Amino acid sequence: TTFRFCRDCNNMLYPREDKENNRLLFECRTCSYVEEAGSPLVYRHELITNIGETAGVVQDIGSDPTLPRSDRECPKCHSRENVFFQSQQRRKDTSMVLFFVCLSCSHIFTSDQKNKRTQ
Amino acid sequence: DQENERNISRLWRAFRTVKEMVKDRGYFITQEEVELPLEDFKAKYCDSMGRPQRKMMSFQANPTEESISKFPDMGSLWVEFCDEPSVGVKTMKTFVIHIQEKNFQTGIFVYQNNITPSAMKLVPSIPPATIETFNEAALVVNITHHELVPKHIRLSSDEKRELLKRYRLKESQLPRIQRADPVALYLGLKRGEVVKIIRKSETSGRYASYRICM
Amino acid sequence: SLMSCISVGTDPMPIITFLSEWGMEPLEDYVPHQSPDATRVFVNGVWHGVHRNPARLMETLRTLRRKGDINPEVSMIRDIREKELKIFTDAGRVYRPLFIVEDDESLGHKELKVRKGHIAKLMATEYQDEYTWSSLLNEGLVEYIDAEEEESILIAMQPEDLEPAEADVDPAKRIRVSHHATTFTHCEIHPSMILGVAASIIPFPDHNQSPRNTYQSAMGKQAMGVFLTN
Amino acid sequence: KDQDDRDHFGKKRLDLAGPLLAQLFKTLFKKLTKDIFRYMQRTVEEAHD
Amino acid sequence: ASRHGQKGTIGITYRREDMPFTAEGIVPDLIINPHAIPSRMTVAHLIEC
Amino acid sequence: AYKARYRIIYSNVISKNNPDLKHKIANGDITPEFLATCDAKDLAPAPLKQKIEEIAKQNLYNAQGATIERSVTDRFTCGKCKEKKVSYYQLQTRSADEPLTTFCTCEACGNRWKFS
Amino acid sequence: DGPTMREITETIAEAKKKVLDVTKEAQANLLTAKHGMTLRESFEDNVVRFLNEARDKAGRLAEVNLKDLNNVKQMVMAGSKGSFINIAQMSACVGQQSVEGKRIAFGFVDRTLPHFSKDDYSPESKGFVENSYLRGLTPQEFFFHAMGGREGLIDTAVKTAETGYIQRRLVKALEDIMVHYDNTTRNSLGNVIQFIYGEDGMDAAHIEKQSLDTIGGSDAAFEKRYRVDLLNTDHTLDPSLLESGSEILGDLKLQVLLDEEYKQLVKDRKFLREVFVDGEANWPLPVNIRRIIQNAQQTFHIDHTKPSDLTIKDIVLGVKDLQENLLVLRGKNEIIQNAQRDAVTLFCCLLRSRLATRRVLQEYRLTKQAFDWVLSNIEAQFLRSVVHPGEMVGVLAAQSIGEPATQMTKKVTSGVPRLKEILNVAKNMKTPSLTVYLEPGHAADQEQAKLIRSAIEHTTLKSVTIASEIYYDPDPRSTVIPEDEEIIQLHFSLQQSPWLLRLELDRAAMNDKDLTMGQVGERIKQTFKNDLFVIWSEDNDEKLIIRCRVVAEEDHMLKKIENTMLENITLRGVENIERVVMMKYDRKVPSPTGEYVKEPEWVLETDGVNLSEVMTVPGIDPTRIYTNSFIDIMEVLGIEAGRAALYKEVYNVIASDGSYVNYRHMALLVDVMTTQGGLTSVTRHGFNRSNTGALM
Ligand SMILES: [Mg+2]
Ligand SMILES: [Zn+2]
Ligand SMILES: [Zn+2]
Ligand SMILES: [Zn+2]
Repeated sequence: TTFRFCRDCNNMLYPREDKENNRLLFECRTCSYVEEAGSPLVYRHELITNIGETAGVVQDIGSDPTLPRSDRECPKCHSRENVFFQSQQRRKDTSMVLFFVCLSCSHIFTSDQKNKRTQ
Repeated sequence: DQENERNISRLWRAFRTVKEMVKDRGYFITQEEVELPLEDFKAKYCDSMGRPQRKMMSFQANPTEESISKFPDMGSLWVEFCDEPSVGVKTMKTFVIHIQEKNFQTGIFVYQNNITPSAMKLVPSIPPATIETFNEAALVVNITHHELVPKHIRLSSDEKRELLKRYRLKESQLPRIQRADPVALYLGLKRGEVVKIIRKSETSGRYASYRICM
Repeated sequence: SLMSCISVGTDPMPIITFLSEWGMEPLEDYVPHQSPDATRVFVNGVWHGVHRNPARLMETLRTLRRKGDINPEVSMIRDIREKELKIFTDAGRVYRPLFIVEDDESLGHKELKVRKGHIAKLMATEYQDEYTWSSLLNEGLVEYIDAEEEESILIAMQPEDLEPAEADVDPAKRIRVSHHATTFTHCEIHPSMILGVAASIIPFPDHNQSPRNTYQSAMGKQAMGVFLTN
Repeated sequence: KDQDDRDHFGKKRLDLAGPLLAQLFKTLFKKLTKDIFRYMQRTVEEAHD
Repeated sequence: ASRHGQKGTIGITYRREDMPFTAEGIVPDLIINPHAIPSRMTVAHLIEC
Repeated sequence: AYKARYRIIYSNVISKNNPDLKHKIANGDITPEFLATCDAKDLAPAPLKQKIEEIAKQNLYNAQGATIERSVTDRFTCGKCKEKKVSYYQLQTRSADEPLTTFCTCEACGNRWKFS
Repeated sequence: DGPTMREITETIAEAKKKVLDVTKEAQANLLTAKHGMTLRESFEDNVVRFLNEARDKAGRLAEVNLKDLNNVKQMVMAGSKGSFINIAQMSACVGQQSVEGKRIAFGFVDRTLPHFSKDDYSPESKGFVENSYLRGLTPQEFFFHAMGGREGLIDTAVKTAETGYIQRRLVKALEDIMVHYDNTTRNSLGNVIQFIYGEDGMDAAHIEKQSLDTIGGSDAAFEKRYRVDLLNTDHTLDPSLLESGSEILGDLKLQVLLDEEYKQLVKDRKFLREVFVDGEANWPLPVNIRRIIQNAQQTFHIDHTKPSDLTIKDIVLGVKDLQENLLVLRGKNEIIQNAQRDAVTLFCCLLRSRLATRRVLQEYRLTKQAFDWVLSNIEAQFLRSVVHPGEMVGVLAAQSIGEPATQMTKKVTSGVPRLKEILNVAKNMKTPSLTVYLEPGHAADQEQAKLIRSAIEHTTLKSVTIASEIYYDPDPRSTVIPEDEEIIQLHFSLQQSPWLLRLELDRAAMNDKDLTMGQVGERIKQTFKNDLFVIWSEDNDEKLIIRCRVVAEEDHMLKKIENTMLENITLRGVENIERVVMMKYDRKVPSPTGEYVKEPEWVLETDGVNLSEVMTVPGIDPTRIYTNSFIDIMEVLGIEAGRAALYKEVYNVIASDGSYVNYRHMALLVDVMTTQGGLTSVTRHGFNRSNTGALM
């Protein structure tokens, strides 16, 4: 989604349709502000989420002693130095796929041999 | 074709069970009459589109020679179906007076979805004759046929009198079948009426229990 | 358990005063989108502000404790993933002492701060009845770890058995795991210390069925003997 | 995140002899404090020294 | 009881002559039943001994 | 128905287928017718037929009820089907002075029981 | 043994790898979950199963290597103390530790102890005690065993009072029940609970498990055992069997009697096969006839050579006469006389089976005096076997269920907490489930099972949806989403809202719960009728999409429509019916040749209840369908079936713990809850609110 606020109010924006020119706007319900929409998408639900998997990957991730290490060669820098964890999306369903974070290039690679990622 | 044929199967399955119940109650219905196939049901009670014509289905039934021996005052029965999913005071007043004029003893009304509280108020309006309401959907499956459902047999006034005499009982002391009980409904039991249940025993092979109506 | 102690409760201000002075931006001036990766710092469930380089702060605070400057009964935890640093001066927290292990060793691997020299330095004082438990505590060889802090550490059971890697085997001995970890922050003084007063009289409790032990630590309380010499 | 473990030992405290006496002494000292006040009223009314 | 949750009361007391004995002349102070050990799995009792 | 058928177828064609347508043519018618019926577608458717037909299989699969798989010990016996194919699992039914109840199950004929 | 210990170590070693192999397989996302289970749930099941298979193998290794001189083996052999597991745990390997059924869980964030790395699903991390008690436990093994050990102590502690109160309620509900001088079981109101005690009018002490021969075997094997044909030279009784053997051949008058005999035996066979559907022969009945024969044989020093001094009339009529003397009820009237016949039915089938002519002569080789004595003894024993008026069968039954409950330690709520559910006539039960048996023919057809599974297991638009989106697409004819461009180009060729509801469905999910874009779309279309314009991407097309539009102010309107869509739109299945599992249950059925043979069937297992609806489903056996919720059985199938289900349920709770309580006890409880006309609970509400005495 990614929504905007009113400059002047800082209050949130409500969508208004410009019936005449068939176009979407964003009105402020505290002042007389109006701005045209960036995207046609107003609301996104998302039931089968993937946002949470690689959360809290601070560059300090290597400083956690609790995290386990592996000798897996990186797809980028080919470094056999990396820390690993499972999908941080705390759901029942969730697969046991592993996320490896490079102790040099910091690139996040997975063990998923069914699908190919970029997060 | 679609999912039309399935509502037919269900109405036919329901009809078989109605016929089953009627024969069981103690009325003259044949086995070939019950065992009527689906194809034969279609080519009888379906219009010029194969849509079920429930008005045609409605039938009269008479007590078997055997039935008048046990229950002499057991009169004739009328079983009416309805093509209108919601049955109202208009269709009900028709059926109600029909039983009073044809001097019927009992009358069953098989309805698709509902019977308005307007129409339901005409149910106990014409005694000594009695009216019963059966939701078509319940009857699709004959519960009496189930593994767990044993033989219930309705006792006569004399048979009852004898039971109580033989066991030195007050009606209080007998185990009770609830008036609304699926089987008490199937048999059209009235308050005071007694059933004789014959169940199989891992103990004795055959065990006879009795239940009085609520 | 034998080595368990309970936090008496100290003063939070020397730590709040210390924090602000060591790069802690106060909450009163926080601007979430400006510093968005900011590690949020708490002292007894009171959010005091944020810090930009917790890595260095955490090390300073740990050195403060291991020196004695910050009391040893004070609990401080750094949950990297959650971007949080919680501190407890709080009374009532149950803690246990553990040996400190440091990657810090010129000669070789990650090794337990305490050396055979300290051990003889103690047994010298054992023969005298100058080197106390406090002496190991202020020399930062050993530390106090409550349950919340335990969450962020990584402990070795045995020191010697769980330290140098592999460069026949007795069959009668129990099957043991390994020292695969290169991450080890602490080591267990002795695993038998997980037991309380009563269970500590049970001979070979590692050879009994779980409840039979639970039974003895109930019966020995009803066993006769000399209770006091007076 | 996961629902909080209500049984995590780190989230439990032990109230020992110290805090137990402190809890009791508080309610016992406020019991004394407000009995002295009841006296200061009784002794300022009649100036009974 | 021993230190292994192996409790019991005295059923009888026998004098030394009635007691079973080693060729060495040693006699038990206590006779405990084999039937205790299996179901209970108190191996440390046997090792203690 | 027719318408438806026719338408538706127609428507267818446109667508683618164309081519176828163309063729137508041619063729026849027838175828237608046838357608109506068936328806046719597949056949118617392709080319979907494959996938659409294959997709049903995954759905069959998703319709079968988990199989409690368990071992059978060759020193444990049934009281009816007098056969050495029984499974067990022990629990602590009694206090810490008697220990281990051990429940049995004739994995073939279906009787269950206790040992104390 | 030294090598047995090497062999044990290497058994755990290989199982340890088998586990790593399934772990590596799961981490690589190649693992394929069992229908009705998480990918993780499925994995843990495997791990737990291998590790146990292992503990047992390791155990069975030692058990075999220990000689007969092993004092432990010796105690286990006599049955004096200890079992297999005790040897296993002591000598070889303790095994996996459980708490709440699952392995030791992550009490600490992503780990079981601080001595482990995060996300460690290894046996050693989740509580597998590799070592024997003889070897000793590692600190980790020691603490995990301690967690697992503590669990048992908790239930031992709790169960103790829960179990106690259950006992009280059973006793207080039954106290006033006893057998009167009319063989009737009545309460303090004289209300009949049972017409005759435990349906047979016998005292439970006087009963023993006996085999009803007639029941099983081939139709041919029966014939050989029972048939006497004096009109056939091969099937007559050889003159070696009895003295009259020579003069008996061709006796038409006598043959009339053996025809009655055989005809009754055949009658009996069918009848018993109706009672005991599985074909179970062994049943508890009074009078051990087997023993009486044995005794007659030593008492009379029965010469298995010389021929008998019995007549066919002596046997045939002798038995017919003995039967009339097996008195349970005495009254002179049809009701009481028919009642007597009823109570005695089963025992007689046994009696007729064990005392048929061929049997008595060929097998037993009885003399007339031996037979005369056997008959008198059956009579005497039978009479001694009847219940004594005064028997306080109420308390008896309560205590006979109460005491065993006191010794109590698809996955369905069972034991003590289930008995609690049962007695309380608990409305909101914990594991409601239907057991859906298939139509007679298509019983072995797995594909038919799947068809019903699909037709019954509940499916909502939510279960198939990846995400729903609201877009402003003002031209109904042309789309701002270039992906969808092709879907319009068709679902237009071979007025409405500018606001679009676009939802993406999951191909993988759309398959496991077999569905088509067409059929999904049809449901939405048929839900909102002519007030919502629906279009959908084809099953073939890469992405799975459904585009919806309505027919000033519209934003909130569509957010309501999407909630209705996900939460209220039912695709497949019956409401309340979730997780439907397919199951290959084994069924004992008579073969054409006569003998009862294993003919397994496909059965469905529900995770919820809707009786009325699932019964009316085509492709099932509406005659066989069962639910654990007897409250439902009662409501749908009547109070009689309510009783049968309620007993079935009670019986299971006892037999699950591997315990046996005689029928009558459970029968009585079940009957008492029943008699009123509904489900009267063993609670302050139920029984205690009846017409009994106020002090009571
Ligand atoms: Mg005891
Ligand atoms: Zn504004
Ligand atoms: Zn890299
Ligand atoms: Zn078996």
